[PDB]
Amino acid sequence: EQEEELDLPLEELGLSTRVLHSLKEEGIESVRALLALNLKDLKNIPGIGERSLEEIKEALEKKGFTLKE
Repeated sequence: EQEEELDLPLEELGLSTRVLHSLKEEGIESVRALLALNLKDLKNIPGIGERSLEEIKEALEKKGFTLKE
């Protein structure tokens, strides 16, 4: 299994480009960090917009983890 607890690099998750750069250099280069970004974190990033929240969700749709819903 390659997703028992979700642990991949966001830069590869394929999320919106705005995410790759921001999330990555935002101390977040994986879906685990993307998971830590609670509602007052993902939308807090000054480099995260709707085009980013969408892809992120898609990721939580592939793994189904919480911490951001």
